[PDB]
Amino acid sequence: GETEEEKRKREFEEGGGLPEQPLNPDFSKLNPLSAEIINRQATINIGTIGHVAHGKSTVVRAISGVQTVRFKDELERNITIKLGYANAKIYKCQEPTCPEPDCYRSFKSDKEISPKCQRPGCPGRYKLVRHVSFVDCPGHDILMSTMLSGAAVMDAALLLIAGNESCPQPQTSEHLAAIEIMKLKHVIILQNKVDLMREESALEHQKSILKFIRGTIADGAPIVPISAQLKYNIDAVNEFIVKTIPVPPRDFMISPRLIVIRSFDVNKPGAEIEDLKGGVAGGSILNGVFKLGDEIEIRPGIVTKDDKGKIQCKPIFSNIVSLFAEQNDLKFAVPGGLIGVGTKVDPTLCRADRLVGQVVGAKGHLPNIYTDIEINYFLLRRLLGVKTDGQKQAKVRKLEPNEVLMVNIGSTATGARVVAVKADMARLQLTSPACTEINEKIALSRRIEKHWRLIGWATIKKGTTLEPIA
Amino acid sequence: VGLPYSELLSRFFNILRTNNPEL
RNA sequence: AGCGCCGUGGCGCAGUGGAAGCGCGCAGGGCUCAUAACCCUGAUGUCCUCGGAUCGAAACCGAGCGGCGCUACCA
Ligand SMILES: Nc1nc2c(ncn2[C@@H]2O[C@H](COP(=O)(O)OP(=O)(O)CP(=O)(O)O)[C@@H](O)[C@H]2O)c(=O)[nH]1
Ligand SMILES: [Mg+2]
Repeated sequence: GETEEEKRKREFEEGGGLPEQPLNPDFSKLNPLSAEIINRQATINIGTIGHVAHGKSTVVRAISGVQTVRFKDELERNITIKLGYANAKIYKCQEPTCPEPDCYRSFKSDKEISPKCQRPGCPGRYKLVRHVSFVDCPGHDILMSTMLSGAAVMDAALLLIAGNESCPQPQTSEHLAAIEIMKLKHVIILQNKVDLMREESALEHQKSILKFIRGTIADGAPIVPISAQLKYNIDAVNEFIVKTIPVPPRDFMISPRLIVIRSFDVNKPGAEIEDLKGGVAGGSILNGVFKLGDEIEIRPGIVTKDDKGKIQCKPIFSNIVSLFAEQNDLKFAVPGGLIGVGTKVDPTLCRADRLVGQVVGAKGHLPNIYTDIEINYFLLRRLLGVKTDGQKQAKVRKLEPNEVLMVNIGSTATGARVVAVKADMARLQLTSPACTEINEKIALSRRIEKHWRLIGWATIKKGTTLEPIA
Repeated sequence: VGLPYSELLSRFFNILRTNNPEL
């Protein structure tokens, strides 16, 4: 006669709960899968790529259980501009007797260390191998900077293909090539529709998907039949994530940095402002451990235009108040994931798509803002995303001086003008400020068929610096 | 190697046949 | 989540501080040899819940039901 909530409570108590992180742990010995780290933070960022109207948030929800908002009335149904997120934990059964394929089970972040095994007949307990964060990416042809920024964030890929539709989906190929651009090679192919399609169509679609990916950079990509609503073949997904995808080399030997993609103003309506919260910027830490209590500044920050037309860049110093990750406020931040940094940054600064694609650095470093950048660029032979009805997919043209091109340096979305075009090198003038940290793998897109279309890749080799104003 | 892909497909079809014999 | 807006007689509007409203609908009747036009009378209301002051409240206000416009997804 025990209520379900008290049952979940005794499960949480028996599972060990969620222990608080130590205030100052020895950071030399902390590996990304330590109990102090992995029980309360995701360490690998997995992103879903696919064509529109195929279902990516639903798949992650079936994996994890955390919903991806889907806000803004009009965007409740069609497409979402900003990235959708969900927390997932990979729990593996410790009992060897139960079959390996169903040992894996993906749970919400609200779960404990050692939850009971839900298979009928198994008293054993699960072990949390790793927490994984899910950076969902828009899969539409208009929103192109967002998916490139998400790819700059994410570390593992899940490609989504429909079964009953046409095999050579161009949006998926564009996404796959975009991931190929930035030194990311772990992609898992996931067939969304398996219930509504036949047995021989299954082999036909398998063969088509195999034939598509033969000459691209990724060669050994696994394929898995999944279903977003039937809630099946989820354990094998976690198995593939565990086995195929390792942790890229990332430690604390590197200087701290941040890359903010989403802005969040914490201003609860109706309640008195005497009890208010700060401004939260959603940023990935690709390098450097962060802790409660720091001085940090965004480099481009305030972008003002004077009476003479010159652009003045005021970096925005801010004292971080908290580092929200997973479910609980943490004391140390584990790099290699999106954490919500809540700081004293003015709430209006975090309201709209203002902190979208912007680099941030802790005090003790000086990232450099650039206004004219020298890039080295390489192109593909054909455009990706165009549906020519049976004729020679649009061939890529060579660049022209004084044209606007969307030059996505990591997460930044910049419309640059071209100054000089060489065979491999070019110079870009940016009215929207951009910053340089080390190399910053860049993506390039242009405009022919209205909406932006990817063309190739670029890497910064030089630039013209603008000193931040104190 | 897509050999470990047809197996999950077989499992999915078998689950469908057991759960939904009408289809 | 909050800020402004609202509450049919079937419908859109109007007064709402003294008790059931207009016009369009529907029914019936009149005019015409006959129809439409025109002219009369109707039969339809818990004018969204709980309450208040008041000889009075759909109406004036408040502890809420429902739906819009707006800020807008507010970790
Ligand atoms: N029959 C079937 N329908 C599915 C499946 N997966 C998703 N859908 C349907 O796709 C529709 C779109 O869902 P949604 O996840 O919001 O699309 P989206 O991926 O966010 C749009 P974009 O790809 O551009 O980001 C849903 O109605 C869902 O029922 C599936 O496996 N089978
Ligand atoms: Mg989305």
